[PDB]
Amino acid sequence: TYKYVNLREPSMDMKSVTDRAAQTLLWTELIRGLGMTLSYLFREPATINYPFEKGPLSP
Amino acid sequence: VAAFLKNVWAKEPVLVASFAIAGLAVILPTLSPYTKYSLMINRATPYNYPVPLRDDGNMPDVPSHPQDPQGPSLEWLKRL
Repeated sequence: TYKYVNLREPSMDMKSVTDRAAQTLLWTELIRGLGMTLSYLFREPATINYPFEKGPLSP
Repeated sequence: VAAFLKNVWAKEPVLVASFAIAGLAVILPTLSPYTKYSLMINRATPYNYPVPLRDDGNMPDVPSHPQDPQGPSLEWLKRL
């Protein structure tokens, strides 16, 4: 069937521009999003120590 | 012209904020009385040596004693 993605007209009123004005000017974007999704560093590194450890196979 | 501030602040929100800092910066030094306190201090900073003068008859004011109430009062700042 259908789906129309990335197809949405803007708000264009008094208050909702302040959500798009604080975004560009003071960067509430790009740090709450992209500075937190990188860190996300505390997870365990899934590395195989190849001369000692070995991975799975199949019969 | 009332939406002209609302069809450019939702269109190019960079230089709009510049003109607001172009404003509110020229006007206010002519407004608050905290200025001319800037002038009274910046003149009352002694760089050079205050050389005394010669008496002849008068004496309108200011005898030789420095700790006498003979000159002005800039000592409001220490009380400020």
